[PDB]
Amino acid sequence: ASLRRGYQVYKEVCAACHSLDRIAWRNLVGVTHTTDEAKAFAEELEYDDEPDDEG
Amino acid sequence: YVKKPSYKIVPHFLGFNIPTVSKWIPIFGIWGAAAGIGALFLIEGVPRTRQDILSKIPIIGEHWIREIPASDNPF
Repeated sequence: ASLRRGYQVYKEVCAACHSLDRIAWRNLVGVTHTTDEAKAFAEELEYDDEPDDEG
Repeated sequence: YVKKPSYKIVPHFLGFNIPTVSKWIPIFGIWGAAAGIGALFLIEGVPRTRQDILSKIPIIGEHWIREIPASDNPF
């Protein structure tokens, strides 16, 4: 429960200046969040895809 | 009066004969059990072993029927 609250502090305060590059969304699942909560966090962001058909 | 000793040669091969080997048959059996139990124990972690063998054993078999809740599974 403290881990979950600490995630929220990271997300709302520290993440403005600090990365957490070694953690994937799947890492939170079954630790701090459910599969669905973590998918929701991931789906709100945009990541680089593979180039389209015109490259 | 006895003219000759009374005996036969039993069939043998590489110094084994049937009377001797027959005494060891049960021992091979137990060693086979030991090897079976040992082998099965070694692969008890393998999911297929659980699915196909261990979970089917009556009463005991529920030890190996364990589901991760969908909420806790990233994959």
